[PDB]
Amino acid sequence: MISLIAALAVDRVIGMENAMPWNLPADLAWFKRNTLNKPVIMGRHTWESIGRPLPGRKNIILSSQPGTDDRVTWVKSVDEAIAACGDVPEIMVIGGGRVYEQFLPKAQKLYLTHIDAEVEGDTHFPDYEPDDWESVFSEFHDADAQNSHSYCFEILERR
Ligand SMILES: NC(=O)c1ccc[n+]([C@@H]2O[C@H](COP(=O)([O-])OP(=O)(O)OC[C@H]3O[C@@H](n4cnc5c(N)ncnc54)[C@H](OP(=O)(O)O)[C@H]3O)[C@@H](O)[C@H]2O)c1
Ligand SMILES: Nc1nc(=O)c2nc(CNc3ccc(C(=O)N[C@@H](CCC(=O)O)C(=O)O)cc3)cnc2[nH]1
Repeated sequence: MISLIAALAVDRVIGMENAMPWNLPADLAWFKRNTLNKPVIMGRHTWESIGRPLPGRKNIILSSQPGTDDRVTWVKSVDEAIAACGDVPEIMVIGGGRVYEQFLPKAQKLYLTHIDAEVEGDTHFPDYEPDDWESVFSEFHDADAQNSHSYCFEILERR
C-alpha cells in the first residue's frame, strides 16, 4: 500500500555525490516496470539527481522550501506527500536515504535490488529490522555485457 523501491550495493550503499555508483540497465527496467502508472514520492536531492520528471508517473517531491518546477507536485511533509498521491492502491517511495527512513515504518512492501558492487558512498538504505519482513520473490541475475555486476531482485512483505 506504501512501498519502498531501492537498489542497494554492499553495506546498503545507495548513492555517492548525488548519483548512484553503478549503471545497470536491467535494474532500471525493473524500476520502471514496478513504478509505471503509480505515484512516486522522492526527496528534493533525488529529484535533482534524476534531473527531470519520470514519465507516466505522478511525481511528488518533498521539500521544506517552495517548489521550483510545476511539471511535478511539491509537498512539505510525509503527511502531505501521501495525501497528494490521491486515493490509490500503491504509492511508490523512490528515495533517497532520508526519505526512505521516514517512510519505512509506514511501508507494507519493499522492492529491493541487491547489487554485488563495492561502492564507497555517502547515502544508505535504512538499517531495517529483518524480522519484520517475509521474502516473497527473489530473482538472481548473473552479470552480462550490459550489466556490470550481478544483482538480485527481491520483494519483501511486512509480516
Ligand atoms: N540506489 C537507489 O535506489 C537510490 C534511490 C534514490 C536516491 N538515491 C541516491 O540517494 C541520494 C539522495 O538521498 P538523500 O541525500 O536522499 O536525499 P533525499 O532523501 O533524496 O532528499 C532529502 C530532502 O528531501 C526533503 N525532505 C525529506 N523529508 C522531508 C520532509 N518530511 N518534509 C519536507 N522535506 C523533506 C528535504 O528537502 P529541503 O532541503 O528542500 O527541505 C530533504 O531532506 C543520492 O545519492 C541519490 O543518487 C539512490
Ligand atoms: N531498483 C531501483 N533502482 C534504481 O536505480 C533506483 N533509482 C532511484 C532514483 N534514481 C533514478 C534514476 C533514474 C531513473 C530512470 O531513468 N528510470 C527510467 C528507466 C529507463 C531506462 O531503462 O533507462 C524510468 O522511466 O523509470 C529512475 C530512478 C530510485 N529507486 C531505484 N530503485
